[PDB]
Amino acid sequence: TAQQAPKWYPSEDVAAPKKTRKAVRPQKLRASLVPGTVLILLAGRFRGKRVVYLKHLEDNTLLVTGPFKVNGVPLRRVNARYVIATSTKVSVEGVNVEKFNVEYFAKEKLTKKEKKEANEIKTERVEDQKVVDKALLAEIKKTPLLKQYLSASFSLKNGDKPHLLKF
Amino acid sequence: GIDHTSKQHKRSGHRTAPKSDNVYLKLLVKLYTFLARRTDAPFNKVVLKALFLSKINRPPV
Amino acid sequence: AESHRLYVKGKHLSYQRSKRVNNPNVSLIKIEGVATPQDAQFYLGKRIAYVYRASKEVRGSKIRVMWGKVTRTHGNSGVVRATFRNNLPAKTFGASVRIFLYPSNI
Amino acid sequence: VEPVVVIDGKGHLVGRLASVVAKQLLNGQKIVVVRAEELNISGEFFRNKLKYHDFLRKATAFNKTRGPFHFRAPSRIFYKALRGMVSHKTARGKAALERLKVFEGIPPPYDKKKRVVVPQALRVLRLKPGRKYTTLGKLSTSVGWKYEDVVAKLEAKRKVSSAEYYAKKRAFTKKVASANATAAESDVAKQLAALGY
Amino acid sequence: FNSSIGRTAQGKEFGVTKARWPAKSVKFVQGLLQNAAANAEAKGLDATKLYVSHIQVNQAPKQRRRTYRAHGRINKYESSPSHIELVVTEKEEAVAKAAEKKVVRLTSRQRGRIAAQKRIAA
Amino acid sequence: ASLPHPKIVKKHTKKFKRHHSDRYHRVAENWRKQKGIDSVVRRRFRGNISQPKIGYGSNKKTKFLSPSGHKTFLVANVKDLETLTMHTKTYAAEIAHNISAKNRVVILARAKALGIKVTNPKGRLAL
RNA sequence: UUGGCGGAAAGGCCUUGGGUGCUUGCUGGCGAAUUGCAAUGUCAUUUUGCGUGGGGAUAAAUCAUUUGUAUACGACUUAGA
RNA sequence: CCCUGAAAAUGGAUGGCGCUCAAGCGUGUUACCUAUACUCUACCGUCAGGGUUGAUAUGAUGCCCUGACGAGUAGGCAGGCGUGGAGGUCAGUGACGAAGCCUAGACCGUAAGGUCGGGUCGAACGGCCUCUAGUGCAGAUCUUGGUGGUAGUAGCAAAUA
RNA sequence: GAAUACUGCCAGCUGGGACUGAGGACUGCGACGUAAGUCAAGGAUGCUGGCAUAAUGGUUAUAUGCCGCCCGUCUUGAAAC
RNA sequence: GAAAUUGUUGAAAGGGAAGGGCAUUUGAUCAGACAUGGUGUUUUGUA
Ligand SMILES: [Mg+2]
Ligand SMILES: [Mg+2]
Repeated sequence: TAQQAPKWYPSEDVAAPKKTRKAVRPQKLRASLVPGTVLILLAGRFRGKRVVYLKHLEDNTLLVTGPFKVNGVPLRRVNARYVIATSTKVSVEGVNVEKFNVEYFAKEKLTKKEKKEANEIKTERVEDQKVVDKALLAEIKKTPLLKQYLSASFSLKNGDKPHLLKF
Repeated sequence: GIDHTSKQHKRSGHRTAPKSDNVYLKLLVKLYTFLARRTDAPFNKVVLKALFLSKINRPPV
Repeated sequence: AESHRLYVKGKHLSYQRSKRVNNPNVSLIKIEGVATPQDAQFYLGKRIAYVYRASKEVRGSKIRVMWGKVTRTHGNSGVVRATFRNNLPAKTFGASVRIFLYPSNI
Repeated sequence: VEPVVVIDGKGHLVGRLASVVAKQLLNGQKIVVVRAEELNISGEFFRNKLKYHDFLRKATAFNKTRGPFHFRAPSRIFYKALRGMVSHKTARGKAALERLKVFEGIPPPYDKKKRVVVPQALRVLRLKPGRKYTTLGKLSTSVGWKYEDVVAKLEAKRKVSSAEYYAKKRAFTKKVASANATAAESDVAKQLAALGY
Repeated sequence: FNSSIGRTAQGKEFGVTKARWPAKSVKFVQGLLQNAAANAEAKGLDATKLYVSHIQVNQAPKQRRRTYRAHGRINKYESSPSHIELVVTEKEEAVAKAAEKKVVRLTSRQRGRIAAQKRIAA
Repeated sequence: ASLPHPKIVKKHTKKFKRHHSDRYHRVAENWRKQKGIDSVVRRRFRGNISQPKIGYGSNKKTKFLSPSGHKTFLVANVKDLETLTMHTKTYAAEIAHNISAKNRVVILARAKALGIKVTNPKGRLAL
């Protein structure tokens, strides 16, 4: 023989883990996030754009919309750690956001065989967007320059110190 | 750093598990180490320590 | 507009060091604008990216990124300590580096 | 904050300016120093001439050509004082020192740019009134610099051209200030005043 | 192998200062060149595109004699002979083209960005 | 397909080389301790090579494990291979270097039938 | 495109005239999604090569020979359609 | 406090640059920098104290729980790695390629070392339990043999050509 | 007749940041609950995305920052002129 | 058919030595895991 033997073999049975003590209490959001707040998207595809916050979802995410007529941002969910809660506030009472949940946004995950060598939208999503944004823009038309403010992008100029800036 | 008041890592200096390779003696010390562990009698501990001893520490009687 | 910057500029000064022994695991970052630890406490926990270029295209890009975060303040003048997944290559002493505003508390 | 920082060297102290500038280069800021003939060194002119003669004595005995080089221009004196504070024998030190150029006078690349000062190296802010100081151009032409008068003539010409520039700039800014004052006290002016601008 | 040899004007062709005229080496090398050209015409080569593609010289075993030095001593007097080989080839055209396929890996964000560019422009 | 294990950590993945094995050709780079009286390596001066010691020892739950998660077991024939029949998730076979190709195909066939992993299933193979 | 000015390292600054594009000075209409909750998410300038098609111009140096104002050898100074 | 007293030989050293309401001297208050030191955690080893022969399956010198500790020349002891040969065993490997050698190719061990892949090659060799010794090299102005730099260098100039 | 400073205490509340997640059925001490039960109570789980390949990683060469004197020996003392 | 030492080719670096340690960039090179049992038969060689 090349190698002799081990005198004892280790057991192949896998043991069970111990009973954990990590329950899930819900997320306690920061105080500047109330529904109706204008946020600035810090990262993502729509970074630097100002959106309005509607509903706190189940997986600790924030439901936001542009509105899509203003700056082209659709109904979407974002992470609360990737936004800045500005002091600008509009009222979102009169919008029925209880339809949306975590199952409303499903990616329909792709198989490993389908490889995009070189290279669409839900109709339910597009009239849901058209229902909500026409209720938001009626609240936008009350105070002046909000449509222009939401259409314009946010960016840091020379001499802007974010530890001194108030949003 | 520790100001050591004793010698670190020193052996106890008392012989356990006797240096002989006698298999029947090893069976005997197995039996009496069971008895010394669990019968809580001092006799078993005494004879278990006496089983470890060398030849000059076991004079004939 | 003409500006699209959503980060704060900073400079990679040096490693954490004594007079004659350096430690590459902790880098020292000068964030511009801040000149005191009390103002530097705003930037703790923020992500830092060192963004550089290479000749060979790897996965669709010739631009490679090294990620890290701010951990604590350093000294009395607003220099911060930063840790990266892989340490900064030490030829970047004085190189520009980006401090992002996420994870935000505001 | 800036791509290139142009420092007017007039009225500055040599060591304090060099310790500011060396740290700026090691941090990665590009610095150009103009008007190097108007630097100041604290102390008597005779003390600093004696100091330069003590430096000038030092040379390699078996071959003076490989010894310490005693540069005579004020810019090269400043370069010596700054190379003393940069670790110049390493690649990081060389890369730092190639971010610096120091000039006597203000050359035509930089006569149309903006000059700054360093307030923690200014002589009027650092020295007690009454202490004596030197001028680096006077010391340098005492120890062998040949071009003190041609720099003075070029600086006189440049100052004449700059005053001709400044008269037009002052007239234009007085027109702009007049128009801003007359176009103030409108509704947009009062709204900007309420908002802080 | 050029230390302490004389300097000459004929090294200006090669940008050197130290050059010589090793006549015996030239005789042996040009004899081998003639033999290789003969082998090439025997093989049926073009005899006009030939360039010397390979040549190397390395050391043969030494040949030793004796030298007589002062106070009755013996030293060595050794010849250092040579093994020489050379290969002449025809100068051909350009070698090759059509490099590797270089299959690309893109994330979903990169694919969405390329699709967005292709949509947003023509 | 291996047994679950913690993350394998090597405390010192660099090879300990003898001092001046780079300097002299007569000094091989197998590790020898410096017993000299003035040796900077023995005296552990700053900036010199580190020495092997017991603190670099691998974790006992992680020791002798391949990156796949098995322990290598050398095999020479089918009877040596069959000893790992009930221990497939802990051991992986490695055919010895001196086994011929016409026996190697037999060992690979039997290991594929028994579900045993072979760490070198490419030696002496013709294509 | 007209006229100046600038030699310290000018190589830049100012100005005349017309063309053309934009204008968020003010008020409207349409588009954006799917990069799926972030991944620098790629927009800068430095050098070179190879193609087009449009201009522009048609040399010297070295070795070898010679000189001796030079010279260990190199180098130097001369001459030679 | 400063100055005179205060003179040595290569050019020169508060470490250097330099510094003058100091970056000097005396003194006080805070903040800050970092040692293989201290605190907490993980891992390795050592030592100590304990638990555990019950059935099934192995190893009771095993497995497990707890705590503390870790510098080291001369020197002592212990556990291991490697070499030539011998008894036993694997009905071990091998001309479908043993041994050897090369390999900024891979894996394991803290390490001595072990294993594999590729190339070269051509006839024997290995694992484990034990036995034995002419058993491990960088040095000894070590021994024998081979080879460098020096170096295409010193030089190959007495006896008329 | 008060306040405030200074010092000290709270088994007072609360925000940000960094490093660590060892162990592996249950057993213990507790807490909130009338009870069922629940819990932050003898060591990390839940949700999600990208990639599934040289991307992370290993090795090796180079570059950069800081450090690093030639080994063996005698010696109180060796990098030793 | 080893090493010292040498030639050619290839790659790399080089402002008064070279070599080393910790860390990372860059270039080159390379191993491992990627199936798993599975409701299931959308099935062919019908199990
Ligand atoms: Mg002779
Ligand atoms: Mg060696």
